Amino acid sequence: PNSINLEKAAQSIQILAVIDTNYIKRSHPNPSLNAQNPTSIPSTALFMLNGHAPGVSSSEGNGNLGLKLNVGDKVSLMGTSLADNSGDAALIYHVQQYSGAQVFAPFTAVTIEQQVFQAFESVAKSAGSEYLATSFALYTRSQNRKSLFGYFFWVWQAAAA
Amino acid sequence: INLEKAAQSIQILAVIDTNYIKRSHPNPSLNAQNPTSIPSTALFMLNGHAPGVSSSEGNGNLGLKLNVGDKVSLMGTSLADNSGDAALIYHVQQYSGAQVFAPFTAVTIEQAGAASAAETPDLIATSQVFQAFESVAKSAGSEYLATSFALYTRSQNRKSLFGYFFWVWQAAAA
Amino acid sequence: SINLEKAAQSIQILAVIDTNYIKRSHPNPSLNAQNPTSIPSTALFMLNGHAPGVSSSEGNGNLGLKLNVGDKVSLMGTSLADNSGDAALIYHVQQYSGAQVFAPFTAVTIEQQVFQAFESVAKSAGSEYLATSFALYTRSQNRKSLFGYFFWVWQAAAA
Amino acid sequence: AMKVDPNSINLEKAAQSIQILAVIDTNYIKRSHPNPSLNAQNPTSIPSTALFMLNGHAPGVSSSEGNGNLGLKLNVGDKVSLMGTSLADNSGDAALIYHVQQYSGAQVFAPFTAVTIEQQVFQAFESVAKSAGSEYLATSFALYTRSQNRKSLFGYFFWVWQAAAA
Amino acid sequence: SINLEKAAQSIQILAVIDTNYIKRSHPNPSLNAQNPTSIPSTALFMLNGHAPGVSSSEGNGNLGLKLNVGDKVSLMGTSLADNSGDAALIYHVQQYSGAQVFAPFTAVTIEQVFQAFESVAKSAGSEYLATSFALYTRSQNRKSLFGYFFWVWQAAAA
Amino acid sequence: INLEKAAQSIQILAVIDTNYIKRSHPNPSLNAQNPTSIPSTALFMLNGHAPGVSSSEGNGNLGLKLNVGDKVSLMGTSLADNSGDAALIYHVQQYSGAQVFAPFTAVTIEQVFQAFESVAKSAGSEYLATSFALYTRSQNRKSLFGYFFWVWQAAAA
Repeated sequence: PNSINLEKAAQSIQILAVIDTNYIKRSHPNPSLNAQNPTSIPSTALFMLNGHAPGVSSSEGNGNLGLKLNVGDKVSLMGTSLADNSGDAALIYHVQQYSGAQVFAPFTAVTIEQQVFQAFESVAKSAGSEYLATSFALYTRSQNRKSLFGYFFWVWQAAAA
Repeated sequence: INLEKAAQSIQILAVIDTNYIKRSHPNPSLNAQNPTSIPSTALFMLNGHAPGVSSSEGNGNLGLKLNVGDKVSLMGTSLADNSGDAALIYHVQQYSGAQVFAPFTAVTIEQAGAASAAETPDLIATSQVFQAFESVAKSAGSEYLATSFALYTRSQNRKSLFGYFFWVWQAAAA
Repeated sequence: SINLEKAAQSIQILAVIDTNYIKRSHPNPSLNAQNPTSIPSTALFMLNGHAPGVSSSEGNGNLGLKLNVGDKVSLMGTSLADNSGDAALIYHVQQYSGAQVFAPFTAVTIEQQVFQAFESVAKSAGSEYLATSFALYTRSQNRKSLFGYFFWVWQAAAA
Repeated sequence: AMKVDPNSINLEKAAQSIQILAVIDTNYIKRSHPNPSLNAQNPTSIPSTALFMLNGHAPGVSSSEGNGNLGLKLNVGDKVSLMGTSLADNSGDAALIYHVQQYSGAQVFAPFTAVTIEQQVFQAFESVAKSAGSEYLATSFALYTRSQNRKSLFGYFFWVWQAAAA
Repeated sequence: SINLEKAAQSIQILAVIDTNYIKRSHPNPSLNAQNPTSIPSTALFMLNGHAPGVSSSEGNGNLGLKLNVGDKVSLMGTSLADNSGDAALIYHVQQYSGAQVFAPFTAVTIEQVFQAFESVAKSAGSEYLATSFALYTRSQNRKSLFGYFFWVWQAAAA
Repeated sequence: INLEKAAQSIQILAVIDTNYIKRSHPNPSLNAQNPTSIPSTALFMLNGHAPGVSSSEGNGNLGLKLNVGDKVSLMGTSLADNSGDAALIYHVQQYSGAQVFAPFTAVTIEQVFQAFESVAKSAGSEYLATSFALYTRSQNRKSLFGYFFWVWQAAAA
């Protein structure tokens, strides 16, 4: 009973934010064109997903995520549209603390080329609850050419133990 | 990056299945200082959306998560919107946990007069005084709140006390 | 042979509308009641009382109501602040898709302050999507003003 | 007291184009299905818990958002367009759909058509909900791994999801 | 020409009944097994194992099972303390509303003695099923009838 | 004003999909001191309703929120109620977070069952690991398939 050992390792968790760009376009017709002042959108406009691991849980689907993980766990966030950034493109450019404890280290952008991808990576360094704000640019495409629609952010919630 | 974080004002509605209560609690307390416990299964709680605010929409427990600073305003009604049986909140208090919310304040709201005829479909039938219970999140952590309400039944164009009841719900602030 | 005593249920349905969300996302809506503005089910919440053989996705704007053939329903609508500031008032319910599970809805007035409910009975088996139209008023200086006319589409099935 | 005619409330119902994204937890599949099929006409079954499905909102459209089974409810006349990706958006491992077919129930959907979308090349699998009823669909996909930047086929898999139209 | 090798699935379903909630909310229940007292689906949870083309609302007392025509089901019931204290024992399953998706159920005895209620989805459509059970309380190393109850749950086959 | 708040006794049932485990983890630990990790996806956790208690009913992770002072009693079983294959909990211990719960005690209930009981004695959030043995029904005998653990989440206020 005091001889049961449990292998306990740091997890590496992939998170994908899936954004309903059509919905956003419809509900925010005149958004910010300043990336330093992004337009707040509600969490109803997107979906967040993550892979399972021991000690990790979430409200899968919810744009809020409600992630609970272990101190020590690494996270990697990417964003895309419902058509996987094939038409409109939703492209995250920053992740920052919004409320609560500094659970996560400052996020680092990492590029992955081949199509260029970008993930935003951190580690749960402290126990607590934290709300994160993630900013993204939304582009449309017309003559097979991207054009900026606006800059937006949403807030999501995480906790580590 | 400027996010312009500001204190939100969240409206919360508790919708109580009064028929269910009356069937499951046929002999409840008639002393308002000693309300009858009901499960959160007997009601539903809803709240409006805001950045950094989430909940278990529909569940009587709510599971509200919001920002220190956010204001909340709580009202209660029945599944028939207090048109027959009425469920009327008279108190909110801390049940467990940190005092995340300030003690609540009852505020009286007078319903507006009607819109002009040009603005009202004839298809609509439309005096009420309402009460809401306001607070603000002021400390980080987790709190369980007890909300006590009077259940009145409609007898013949007249209300009669059925009983006093309370449920517990859960909230947290960051 | 066991006797369950199945009989018709009477289900109360409450639609709770996030009027502040609507006003923000549909700033120039329809002012024609014969032509309401579509809103997504994310902008409201639907609730119903429990009963034998009735289920739903409680709190979802779509409801996904599953009930018995023979069951009565009574629908009402209000805002998150219980129509005390902004007000959301149902004025019509109609078939949008699917089978004619429900009889045509009929408005009922309920006296003292004045309320209205929209009632029907599930007379056939199958799946039906229903559109509910409502007027949204804002309140300014103890007076109401029309903001716009909207509709949402919800889903129901009877067995 | 403005007259509203209850018999001409017009909702302007139109067919919706629903975009659906399947997000596959490829790391889970590799661990839990270490000996998959390498024959694409005989893909290996995976549980709907291995993946998430998401769809855009529209009137009369609903789903269990996030769930791999979807439980999609839509209008007869609507068009679905399905794409597939991993949790890392196919940047490392990649999950690529190659077929969608009827698995059980009514023929709600016409046979799906693969459509190319260009200016990376992207493919979506599209169909119109042509009849009322309930159908379960099987979607087959290839999972390719990258180890040390070497891309190879890991296996062919399929999951089943559910949809209904009225 | 893709072969899915579709096969009939055998789904295990477990109904877990919150017997304390029931006892406190139904002080005078039916004592006649032919007239069981209806309980709300909020009073229990239903669980099932996963399989291709099988889904449910996992944990909800109504279940919302969607399965394939040809799939078999086996239902068992137990309390939150696995029938070690209060016991919930199913004794019948029957059609409440809807189509005859499932054949009449067969009680099967398993050996320390359990009973399962088995059937097969023989027809496409939507069915509501009523499951009746006996709730017994544990007194002093002794079990006594508290009452007879049923709940209604929902299933569909395609 | 007076709510007569009472300490609650919460029964928790873990229902393990033994067929899923067998398929997913064909070569598990045969050493009970060193159980094999499984995803909370392979099981379901449920608990009784009570004031101040909530959970994500069904999820293998539970996400239980209860009150300091509340007792928990945990039992485990298969989707066939341990009538064929059997899943039998033999240990519960802290995995992560605050020590919200006292050490768990096994209690025998008399055909013979075992429960694992604790009380929430401090406020905070704790992850717990629960270990169990999975046995398969040979004919009318039991054979050991493997030892496993899953991780679930609880919080007290």
